[PDB]
Amino acid sequence: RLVQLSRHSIAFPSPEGALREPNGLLALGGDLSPARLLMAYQRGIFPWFSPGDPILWWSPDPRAVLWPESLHISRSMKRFHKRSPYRVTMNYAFGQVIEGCASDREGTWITRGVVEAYHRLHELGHAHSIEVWREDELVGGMYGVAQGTLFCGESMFSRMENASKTALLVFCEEFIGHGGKLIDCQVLNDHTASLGACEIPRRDYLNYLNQMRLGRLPNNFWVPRCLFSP
Amino acid sequence: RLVQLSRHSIAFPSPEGALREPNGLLALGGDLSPARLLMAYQRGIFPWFSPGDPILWWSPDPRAVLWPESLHISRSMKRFHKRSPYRVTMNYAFGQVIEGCASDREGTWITRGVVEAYHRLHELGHAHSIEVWREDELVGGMYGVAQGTLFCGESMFSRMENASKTALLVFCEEFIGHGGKLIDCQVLNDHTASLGACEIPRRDYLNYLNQMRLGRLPNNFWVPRCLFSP
Amino acid sequence: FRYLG
Amino acid sequence: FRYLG
Repeated sequence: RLVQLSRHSIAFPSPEGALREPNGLLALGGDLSPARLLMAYQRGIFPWFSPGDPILWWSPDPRAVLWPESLHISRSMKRFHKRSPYRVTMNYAFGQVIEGCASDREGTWITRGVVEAYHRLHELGHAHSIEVWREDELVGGMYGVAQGTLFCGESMFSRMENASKTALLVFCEEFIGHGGKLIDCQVLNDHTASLGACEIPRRDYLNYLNQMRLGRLPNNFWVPRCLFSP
Repeated sequence: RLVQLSRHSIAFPSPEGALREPNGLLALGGDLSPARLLMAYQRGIFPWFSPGDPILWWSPDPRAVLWPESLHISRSMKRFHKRSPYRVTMNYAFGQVIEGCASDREGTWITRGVVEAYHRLHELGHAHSIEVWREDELVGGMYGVAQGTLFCGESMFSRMENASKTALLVFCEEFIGHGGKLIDCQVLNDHTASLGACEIPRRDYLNYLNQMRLGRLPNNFWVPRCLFSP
Repeated sequence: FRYLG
Repeated sequence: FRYLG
């Protein structure tokens, strides 16, 4: 019940036809071109594969998700952020952020081809990054693909205590304050779960997707700017 | 009133505290890290120093500026351009353009340190170049740092009569047609004045800057592409 | 964020 | 265009 993607066509098979185990395995092949990738997110699909393997496309059931408002924040994190040593920006250094993610340990799945593919979406205005700075040094951040009022988180990275939590916390506030509705996490992991991510039915997620992709945030919401300083 | 910087902070003293003579000298030291430069431009500050000296940061008063739609084009240049022997592209060869400027001989105020620094800004999507081609050879061009609908001109270089002007004229056309509203020249020089640059108080510049830094041009405006081909 | 597990 | 004149 899988499928080999057409090298000339950008079409995808329906997500409900994906495998149960591995969860969401939907197709393989094709390419990571701007249009293809973009099409995959509109349909609740995303590429995920290790170096050496051919492109693998997924749409898991259930789906990992994070309600911005339901973001969990311990009391020591609140004390920390009130006196934060960090500065947070948006779309200041997409290239550095994704490279920071691809440099962790699964950062090994963020292959050169993947870095190049998402960089294209960034240049084209679809992928965005949140940077966390400690003085002059980039110490964390995250990036994803905007889909209207729905944001699909791709990865995060941390080089200093609470750096990635500061990226998400600040991002959520900004996002919530301007109409953001949901953050897609694809698959629930340990870190993502401690932040408040939960699981909902694949069709529920696809319903939200179709509804939120039409939604709109302020026209200049993603222009590069400082989001948190003093 | 003229502060020295440490690597410990990316913070800049307020521009209003800059010296009167030399006009605008605000601080010295620091580094040319992507985070500092971006912070600087967002505040109306820019680095300007000769080889051998420590980094000097400025915010003069008045500020040399150039209104796109007021670009001065002699009657001969128009005739020349109508039958232009040049081709113009965007962000095709930032490396070459900046080198062209650094070695234009006037020029040498662009040390290797500045080349690497601004090249990083280019890779991160904030510095941009305009290339002028005579057949297959780069014969001229210019580059700057984008700040929303405001463009900070860094430099221009020319190896063949009217290449500079071509880059500026064509850029200005693209720029205004897509929403761009202002070009920063920092300091009114002789070549700059002949092109139409005029002076305005530092205060007005910072007002325009705070206004334009959050505006935006089409998502693909800075995407590498051909701008003019006869 | 799938690239965290 | 400070790097010129």
